Amino acid sequence: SSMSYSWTGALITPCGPEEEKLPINPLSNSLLRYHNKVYCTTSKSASQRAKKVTFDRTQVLDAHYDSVLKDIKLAASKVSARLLTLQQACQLTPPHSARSKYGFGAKEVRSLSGRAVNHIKSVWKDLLEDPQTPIPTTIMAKNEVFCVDPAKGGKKPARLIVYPDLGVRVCEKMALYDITQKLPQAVMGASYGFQYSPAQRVEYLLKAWAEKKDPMGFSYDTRHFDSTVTERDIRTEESIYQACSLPEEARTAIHSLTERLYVGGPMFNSKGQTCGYRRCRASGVLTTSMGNTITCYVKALAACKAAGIVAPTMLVCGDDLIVISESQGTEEDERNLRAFTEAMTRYSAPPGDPPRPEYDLELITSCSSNVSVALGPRGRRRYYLTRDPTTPLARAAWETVRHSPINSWLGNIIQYAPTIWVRMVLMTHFFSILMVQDTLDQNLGGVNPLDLPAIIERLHGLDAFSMHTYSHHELTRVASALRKLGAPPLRVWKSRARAVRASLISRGGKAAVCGRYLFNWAVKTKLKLTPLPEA
RNA sequence: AAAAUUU
RNA sequence: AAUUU
Ligand SMILES: O=c1ccn([C@@H]2O[C@H](COP(=O)(O)OP(=O)(O)O)[C@@H](O)[C@H]2O)c(=O)[nH]1
Ligand SMILES: [Cl-]
Ligand SMILES: [Mn+2]
Ligand SMILES: [Mn+2]
Ligand SMILES: [Mn+2]
Repeated sequence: SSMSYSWTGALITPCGPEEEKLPINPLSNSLLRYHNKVYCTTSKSASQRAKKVTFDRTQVLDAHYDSVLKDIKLAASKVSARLLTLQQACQLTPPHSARSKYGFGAKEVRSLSGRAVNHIKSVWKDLLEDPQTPIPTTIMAKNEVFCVDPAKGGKKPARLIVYPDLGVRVCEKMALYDITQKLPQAVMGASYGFQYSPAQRVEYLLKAWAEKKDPMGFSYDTRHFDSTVTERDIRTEESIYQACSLPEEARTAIHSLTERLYVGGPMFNSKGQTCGYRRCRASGVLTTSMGNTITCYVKALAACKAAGIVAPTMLVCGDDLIVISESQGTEEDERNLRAFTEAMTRYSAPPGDPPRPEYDLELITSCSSNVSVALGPRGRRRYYLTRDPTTPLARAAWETVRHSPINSWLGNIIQYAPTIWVRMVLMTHFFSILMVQDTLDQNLGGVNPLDLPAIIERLHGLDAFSMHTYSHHELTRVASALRKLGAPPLRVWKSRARAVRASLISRGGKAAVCGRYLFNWAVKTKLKLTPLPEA
């Protein structure tokens, strides 16, 4: 019945023009050679994304959906949730949040400038008084960097972002923020994935696996999830929110937001033209993450029940999930997963790639990552989290006038410190760069290069400095990703590391600690690395 | 654009 | 600031 979008035919315009790489990338031209493969999704491509996400939905539910939905409300009603003062909501606005059409921005909101505060009052008033007038939204293309993949057609089209004015964003927070803090955890218990560290994800997955007599695992992701969310789904989202204890004022605000913003509305391009109208999720509203996660969880747990998945243990994160079950034999497991997929398709959550049962934990990817294993210092197995390095390395080579990638290097160094690709490739390059700039002291994104050993120890354990015998998959994928981006192969990084190491060590102080801990993989006669006072 | 995690 | 959805 319902179309996800309709389109005036107006363009989707740039929200301030999007930069190009330059003829020389001085920071990353020793990391990799193939800069032609590293691109940023543009608003030109937004047209192409639109064609792909505009489609007719035909939700069809059943006793399994209905039953799960029920149970989910009996959970919701254990939650009491309060309004947020206009001022508290203002304060949660991010520092660079896109300015309001009504002549103020985030500095003002966050500083409680009085003009902003009045306007926000008036907006919230209008929410309370008017429960139907569609609220206008701006549509825009997201800019993100990837490596071209000629297998999957060259360049991905830009994702679509659709969001209301800043005044409305604050009001959303007033009504719903507290819910976002309580509801998901309440409804989903241990399945609520955003509650966990990568280390907890990893132990959760291993505990789930260990608990089964004979475990089977799989993952699912919905294609264009936001466009698959139905008017009805959203209303059902509302109905889940209202199940909690609420100020009568929240309810009205919520109901109003739901009907005027969340189920749909007109879309305007950055130049003010009418662009289209929308009858699905606007990714950009405060409820995007909580909505996606909850809704995905309803459908999935219904679909498990439809398909006979035995003793399922879920982990949900937006439209991304993993179920670890008791295998019923491969012949049946295959059948049930076809069933799972049919059910999810009937609920309007169709998959990108149809899923497949797996019986080895390394072969399950979700949220662009997976668990792997290597051997630690004493020879014991150590499971950790990793991913294809393609995108991180691509992003590591995104240098423009407005943007430096050094922060990305650090970000990935920390989050993925135990990975063979961070330790051999990013660390080496990162350190090599700063030593030469002579800016080890320098703080980046408020972190200090010379703290890393500590920071890494606090986060991944001391084993992250002694891991070896990485898996075939992991070696294969890293080798292959470096080849793809024209980077030196690992043998070369072994050399560069050893140089960086000696150079770091000669400098003494915290530098030599970094040299000694971070790069012990590089040397033939290892060292006796001991815990670090700080972590 | 929003949230979560990391810091 | 980083990453993810
Ligand atoms: O930068 C992002 C990426 C994803 N999402 C939301 O998370 C959903 C699932 O993300 P995925 O990575 O699976 O992309 P999609 O399924 O939309 O193609 C999207 O549809 C969005 O609604 C978002 O709000 N912002
Ligand atoms: Cl060990
Ligand atoms: Mn998806
Ligand atoms: Mn209502
Ligand atoms: Mn996804």
